[PDB]
Amino acid sequence: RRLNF
Amino acid sequence: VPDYHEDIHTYLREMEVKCKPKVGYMKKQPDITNSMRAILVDWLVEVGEEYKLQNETLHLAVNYIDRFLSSMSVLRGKLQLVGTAAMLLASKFEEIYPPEVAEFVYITDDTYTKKQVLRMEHLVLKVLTFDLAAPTVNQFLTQYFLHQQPANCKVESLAMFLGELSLIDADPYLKYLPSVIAGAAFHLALYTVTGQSWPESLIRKTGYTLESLKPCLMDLHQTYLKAPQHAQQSIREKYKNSKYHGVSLLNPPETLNL
Amino acid sequence: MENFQKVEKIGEGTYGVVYKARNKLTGEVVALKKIRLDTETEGVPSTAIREISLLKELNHPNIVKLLDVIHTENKLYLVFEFLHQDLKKFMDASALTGIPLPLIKSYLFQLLQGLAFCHSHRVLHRDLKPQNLLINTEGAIKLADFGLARAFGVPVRTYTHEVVTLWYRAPEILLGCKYYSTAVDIWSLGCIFAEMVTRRALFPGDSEIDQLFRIFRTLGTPDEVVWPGVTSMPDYKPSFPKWARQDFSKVVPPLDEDGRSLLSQMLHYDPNKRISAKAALAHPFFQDVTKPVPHL
Repeated sequence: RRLNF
Repeated sequence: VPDYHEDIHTYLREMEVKCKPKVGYMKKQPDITNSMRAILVDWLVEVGEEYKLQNETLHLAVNYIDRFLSSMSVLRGKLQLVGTAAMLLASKFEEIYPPEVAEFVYITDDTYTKKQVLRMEHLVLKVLTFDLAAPTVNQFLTQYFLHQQPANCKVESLAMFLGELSLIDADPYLKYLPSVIAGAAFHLALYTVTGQSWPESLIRKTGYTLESLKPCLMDLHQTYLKAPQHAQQSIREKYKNSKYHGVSLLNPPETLNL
Repeated sequence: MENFQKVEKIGEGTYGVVYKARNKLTGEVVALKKIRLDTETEGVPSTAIREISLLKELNHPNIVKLLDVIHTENKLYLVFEFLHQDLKKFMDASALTGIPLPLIKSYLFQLLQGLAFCHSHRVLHRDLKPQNLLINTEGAIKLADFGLARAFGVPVRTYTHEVVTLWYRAPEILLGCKYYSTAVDIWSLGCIFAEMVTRRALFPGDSEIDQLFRIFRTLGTPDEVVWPGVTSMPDYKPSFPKWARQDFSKVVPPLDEDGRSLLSQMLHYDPNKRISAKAALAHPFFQDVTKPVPHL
């Protein structure tokens, strides 16, 4: 998963 | 042989003071934030489940991160890259056969390249000066579990559970040493399963009184009570497994009886 | 690396091309473990991570000093104290006359001192063998090659298929134990002690099962009395032959009663009962210990 911050 | 038990504890106590992140490091970070750091750590728990990594690897990974982010400012775009490279390093130190690098690139949905993972690895070793043998809550718990009368697997799993939750939140938990969080967790998990208390065995071993533990313990109690409402939940899902006696079912005690 | 001249290669291992090198500024001679280091494929290998992190913490007269680490774009150089040969080479050379007894005692005393230090600093060596023990001309011996060394803050889960080296492998590994303990280092060190005395390997087996049987042939097949839990180990078989202890005195002839006591305690079957490095230092075999020099 690409992490949305 | 427990001929070294005491030396190893004492040594681990010495070494945990040298591997201590700065506490107010997050406040000095202009772009990243404790809430993003919970997201990362929570992610790394899921990575550990996917690749069936040891709990220690995860604990070591989070130590590397907190120390890294203590010297080095890091942008949100790149915080996952620090975490990925920390897990790889942890895996290299702690496990028998680490996941290939490719796998670590995969788990980020190719947001970073393999070269970037590998060259952040090498950057984490520079900043950490190869000081990877960091004591962790998991290590101190293991040492404490030898002093249980009797061995109780529910208490151990639940102590492991609580230890992990402490990784998620720097907000209270960076101020406490791995040995103290471990002492809080052992007591909390012991109190929760049997109603018992931090044993006098471990008061003399660690030199910690229940009362000296109480600040960290209260914090850990709040986290346990709030755990179902917590934005991050990879750890609860983990310890829902029968591998762990589903201790993350067990109902937290609403009071500590201090 | 500006300030190092390479002099010659003096062997390899993990990482490889271990060179003799001399510091052009200070004049010191060191060894240069140079690590190839896959710039795109794998990164820094697990053996470098372990060795460097563990040796940094281990400062002892009987453990090879890591003097520096040099971290460039595509190379990682390790700098150790120089030691001009290893025990294996020194045994082949001394095959015929024997390594003299006084020197064996010094060497085992020092190795025990190095091991005691590692173990007290929660570090298992894992791969103790005469190749990985280095000696200098002034009589010292040191633990080297920590690439398989592990931190046992948590117990160290063992390899399903052991990679480590048959002849110095403990019976608990052979029998599928879930975890290493300090004991496994003791067992190896005991085999090496025996080996120096007799000029040949104590248990030179040709497969995993031949290794076990060579141990069982000498020390006797273990039962629950000697070794609680053995019948419960994963790789234990009721079908194993039962041999009887042979005369320990005929297994290591040159050794006297103190030497045999110590060897038999380092070669105990039960990890729990096997002597630690610390306690082995108190043993009366070391009461007349000196520090002779070798003829290399």
